[PDB]
Amino acid sequence: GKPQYMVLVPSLLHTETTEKGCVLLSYLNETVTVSASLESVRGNRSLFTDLEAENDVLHCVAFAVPKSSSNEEVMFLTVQVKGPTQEFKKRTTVMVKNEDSLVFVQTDKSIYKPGQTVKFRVVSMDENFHPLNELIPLVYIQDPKGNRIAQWQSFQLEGGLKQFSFPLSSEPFQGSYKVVVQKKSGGRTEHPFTVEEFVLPKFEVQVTVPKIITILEEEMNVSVCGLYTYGKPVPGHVTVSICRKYSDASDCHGEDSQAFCEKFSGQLNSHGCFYQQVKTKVFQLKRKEYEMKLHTEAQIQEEGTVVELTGRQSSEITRTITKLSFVKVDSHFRQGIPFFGQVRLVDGKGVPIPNKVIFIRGNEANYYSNATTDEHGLVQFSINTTNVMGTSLTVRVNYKDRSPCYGYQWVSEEHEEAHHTAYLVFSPSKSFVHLEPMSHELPCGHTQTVQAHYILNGGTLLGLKKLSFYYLIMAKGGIVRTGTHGLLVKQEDMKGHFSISIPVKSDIAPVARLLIYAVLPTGDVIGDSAKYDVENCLANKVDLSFSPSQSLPASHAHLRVTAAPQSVCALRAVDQSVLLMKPDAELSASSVYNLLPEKDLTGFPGPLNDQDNEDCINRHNVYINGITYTPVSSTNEKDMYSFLEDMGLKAFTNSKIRKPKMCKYFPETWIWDLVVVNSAGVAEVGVTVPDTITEWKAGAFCLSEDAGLGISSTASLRAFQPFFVELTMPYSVIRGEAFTLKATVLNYLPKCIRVSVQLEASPAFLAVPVEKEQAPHCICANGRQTVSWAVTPKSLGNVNFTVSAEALESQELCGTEVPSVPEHGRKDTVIKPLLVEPEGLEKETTFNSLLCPSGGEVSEELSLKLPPNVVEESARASVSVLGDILGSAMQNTQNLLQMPYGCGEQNMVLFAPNIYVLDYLNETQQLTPEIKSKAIGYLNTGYQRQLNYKHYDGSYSTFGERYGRNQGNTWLTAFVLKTFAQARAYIFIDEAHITQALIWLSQRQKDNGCFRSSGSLLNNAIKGGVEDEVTLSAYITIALLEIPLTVTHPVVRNALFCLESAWKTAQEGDHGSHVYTKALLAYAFALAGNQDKRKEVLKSLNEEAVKKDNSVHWERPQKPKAPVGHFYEPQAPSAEVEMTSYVLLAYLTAQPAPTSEDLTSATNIVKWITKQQNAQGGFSSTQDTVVALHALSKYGAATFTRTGKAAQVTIQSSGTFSSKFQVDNNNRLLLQQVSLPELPGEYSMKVTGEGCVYLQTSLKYNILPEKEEFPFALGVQTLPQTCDEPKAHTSFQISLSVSYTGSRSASNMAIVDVKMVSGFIPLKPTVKMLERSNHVSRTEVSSNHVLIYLDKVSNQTLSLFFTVLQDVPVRDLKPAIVKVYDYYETDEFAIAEYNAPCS
Repeated sequence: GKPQYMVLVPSLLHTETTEKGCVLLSYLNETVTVSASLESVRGNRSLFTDLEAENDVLHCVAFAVPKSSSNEEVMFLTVQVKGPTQEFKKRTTVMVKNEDSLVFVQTDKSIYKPGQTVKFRVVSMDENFHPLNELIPLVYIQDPKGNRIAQWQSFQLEGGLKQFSFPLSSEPFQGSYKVVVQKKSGGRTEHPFTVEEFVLPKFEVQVTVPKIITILEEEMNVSVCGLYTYGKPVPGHVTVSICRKYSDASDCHGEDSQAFCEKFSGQLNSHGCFYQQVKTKVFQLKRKEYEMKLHTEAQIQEEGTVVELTGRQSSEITRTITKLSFVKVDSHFRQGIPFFGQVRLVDGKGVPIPNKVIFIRGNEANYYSNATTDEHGLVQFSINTTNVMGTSLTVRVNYKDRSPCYGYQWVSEEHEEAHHTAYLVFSPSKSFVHLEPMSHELPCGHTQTVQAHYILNGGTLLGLKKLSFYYLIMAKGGIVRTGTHGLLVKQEDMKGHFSISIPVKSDIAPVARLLIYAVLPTGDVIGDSAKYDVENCLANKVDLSFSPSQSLPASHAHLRVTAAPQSVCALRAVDQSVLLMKPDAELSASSVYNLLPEKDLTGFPGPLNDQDNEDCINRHNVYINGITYTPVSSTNEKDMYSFLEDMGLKAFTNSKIRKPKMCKYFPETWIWDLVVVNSAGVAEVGVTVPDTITEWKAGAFCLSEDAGLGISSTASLRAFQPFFVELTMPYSVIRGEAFTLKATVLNYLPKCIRVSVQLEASPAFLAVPVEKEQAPHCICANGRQTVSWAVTPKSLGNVNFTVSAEALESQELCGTEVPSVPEHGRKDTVIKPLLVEPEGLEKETTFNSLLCPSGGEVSEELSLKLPPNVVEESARASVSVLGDILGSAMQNTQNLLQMPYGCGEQNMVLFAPNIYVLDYLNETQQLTPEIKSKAIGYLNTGYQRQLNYKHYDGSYSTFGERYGRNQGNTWLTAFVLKTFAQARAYIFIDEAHITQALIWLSQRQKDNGCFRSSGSLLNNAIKGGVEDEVTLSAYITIALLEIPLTVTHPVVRNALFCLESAWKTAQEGDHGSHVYTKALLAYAFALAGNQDKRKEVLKSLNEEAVKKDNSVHWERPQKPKAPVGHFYEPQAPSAEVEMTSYVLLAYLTAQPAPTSEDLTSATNIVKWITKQQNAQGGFSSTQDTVVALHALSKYGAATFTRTGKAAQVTIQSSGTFSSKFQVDNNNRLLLQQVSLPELPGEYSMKVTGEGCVYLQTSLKYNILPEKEEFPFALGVQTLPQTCDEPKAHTSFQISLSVSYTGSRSASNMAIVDVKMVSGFIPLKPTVKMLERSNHVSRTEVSSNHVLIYLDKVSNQTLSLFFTVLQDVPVRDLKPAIVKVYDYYETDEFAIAEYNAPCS
């Protein structure tokens, strides 16, 4: 044997990965050494790899290349085989690249409810699937518009796992969200996931159909079952339509536009609902047909006759039938060793046809046999190989070209025969080794040997007594296992058995590309390469377990989880509905192998390895010297170099080895935890959700530091209740009216039982059953029993009615079997709250008063007047004690008030006070991290739904691009930017918004004209004069100055000119009449440090104020006096709370320090603003409330007192019962509220101690006057005026004609508050009809309250209409009320009444 080296290196060298390799010396008798130098292109980074050699045996080697700066480097590789006999070297190019960590993701479901929160696990690991601890630089969530909702800074996921809570908002816009995680090495990974309010379908079709159909067939089996919510179909009469479509159906746009077809109808009664056998003789066609369609019209009779016309287009023609497919054909045939062809016969639908005799096209060597199919439609066969160049293979099943009219299309009516042509391997020594491939996927763990066939043909002349033979397995881009096996031959050896065994483990990639080879003393090397598929197995075999079939209320459910010792598991508990929605993301189990980039090495991927052209020995292309001129032109062979190339790695050979020739339902997510295996497993208690009807599918994966990844199974933990029933009660109800309670129990157990129902009476209501008997009724398996009560409420407020139901034990009645004890759950008790509203609308008044004992005693007397229209027992006098001034608003920021926050401004009052209160807590350093976390959550919610108001230009209008308004309003942009100023310090409000909104409203500027407005100013009433270009300019300056920004910035530099010039001109212009402008100017001067003009503004504002009980109160210039005869009503003014709050805040904002005189004036302003502040934290005027609450926040910032520990509150009624309270430092923020039921003013509280105490006093009472004075007009009617038709009881149109009388009151944006008569859910689509009509933008409805967002009033009357639906027959006596009022000042209200049309 002449000297010859051989070394294999995987041409996917990864930076951090230790590149395992192999070396070998073949027939050199002198001991030498080898060196592998890795020189770098465009520079010099040489990684030498020098090591020993063995004359006949190989050995493994591993090395790790340095972290290359370049992303993907195509760097030269040279191996220096140092030998005293001869020196051997070879240069080549290999491709190295930085190996980014594998980061798969979660968020269990890709589709959400609006009001839910995201759970968001992220996991990282390297090529080996054990997790790695890396600092991830960037993770963020993206909306359809590309805006960044949230963001997390550089974190380190310990153990390869770290969760991320993230909430959503009430109405997030729904195109599509996506999760993008950016790795530390550039490339980012994505995960789509959407949110939407899906559908509430009352019943759906579930039909099985032949999704594809034979060209020559008669019958189709079609079953039609309509399941409504759970699988108790209770269906009616269906009329199913099978409409076929011919070729170019409806394309002939003349005399016809339809496709001929036929329809059916049928009855449905039980689980076996409707089984429609479908004849097919007049069906689509045997010629000129494209694709039929399947549409079903399910309809029920005993209930609502709504028809669900469903389109299930799962229907495709299959003109080609009985297709033959190659499932295992040996792609490269060998002359001497037969290759084993294995074909598959199968019907066009997909089922194999057993026992079918086929005919094999042996295109060469004439293999013509009448083989037959197996039970699986399988045929196996071999062909003897003594041939020349190449053999072709084909099947024979039909031979036919039938009667069909046109042969223009490809062969369709017959079976498209399967063709294949194998190519001959380049055998330089007339010899080779063949390896038998495998078709079925290789099982892990269980070892499986593969047979090898060899031939020598006398090539191994020198080789004797030892035929060393080697195998190499390539997976995941690298060599995994090496090994050898011997042969004992001194002959020329033909076909034989050379079985080798490979232990299949999880370490192998999903693809298992396996090569074998044998070195010959002649210098050549023979071998083979085979591919395998491996079932996805992971190094961890996890277990998930429960106590299944548990009761629905049974909280206790132990989750035993066993995995690799001391690993970290990611529990994922969710219902089956989510799995039904969509196949999970790789199931988190299956295609995690697919996640690995470049999983299979097809061979030198990338054009950069175009170095194989080295010799081009085909320069002697002259024809072979012979009698016949036969030139060698093409060699469609596969050399051993080509085989090793197809393996995908560089091969280095001393001798010739290359060929010389060249040139749906409800999600309700569940348990989401991170448990740790206690070296043997872990049990986990899991509280089952009181949502019985769904099946819970549990899956989880675990990861250990040394062990790989894991997956167990998909456990289920189904819960079923035999006596479960759903109550049917109105959401709201009238105290005067009474209703008919209805309750039906649903049996879900096969046991034939008899449940007994019983109601639990309370002193708040009386209940009388509609039936006289009280015995349990005969309700057998899968039956429902309807029971009812005549219920009249007595006490107002919230009442949580409860009803218990259970089957009485050991009672022998109707059922032949009476198993009254099915399971642990027998007593079925459910609770549903009920709202009892008294007669008439509630008037809300506030009598809060700030009293400071200041080391002494203070007292106050409460007076309560009841107007004669007050209904009986409507008064609810609640008094709360708050140490802090802004306490109530601290507790209930979200439900701050009525006004459910539809447009931009109200969303911003939902948003900003959270910022201001949190800043106040940060200043006072009692941050109390749990309330801070609550503030974070609600504030991050509030940042969402502002994007609903962002259009492309960057302006946040009241409605934005939504509903087709390409309008930009500068005021709201300024407000939202002012809020986002301090918002960014907490929740990372994306810089893109503050930069783009700053680019806008700044390009919109004229030199001395300072930010001219395009959108209309709101509530012109607050500003009696025109006052344009002054109010809004002054406001926008302070808004964009609140963000960190000084006079040096160009916009304010050009702006302050306008403010000073405007103040100088107004100094000589109109005498006063611009107090709002002056207050804005006062605050602007306070911000800019222009005290030398600020104090001059303040001195004028002092006289322009109105003083009352040592509490200075600025007053509205036009002096509106709408209220008459009511001292309660003066809590409305919306303009008097700005100029006062603005001058307060300007007083407070002293750049050096708030001076003592400033605090003295602040006390006098705070007294009035607190006495004007509505309870429940309301302070009716809304954006007005934002500004005033920020003013109070800045007041409390400078008016802090940590020494106010001792304080005693002794509130005493003038009658019998008194109450006591204490507010120290830690209770300064804790709300202390009690109920004080007494209609008259019989209350007098005494406060002692140290410091200041805020006493909040409010009460609500119900009245209903008529024919009063209203600046609006409320013309509500019904359809009909009086109902006579029975169908008019359920649904009826309601007229909403609203007009506006006094345009000088300048009320612009107003809403109508529409309440239902105790039993009506309004039709959402009939109200959704409104928005296309002008002056009606958004019409959300919630909890019997229909709200219409009237954009702007008019002298003309605007009529609105919609339709409601009756659910509970609640008709004794109540004329329900409807309200209308303006957003930005609440004193204009035109309460009138519309009665139920049938009562």
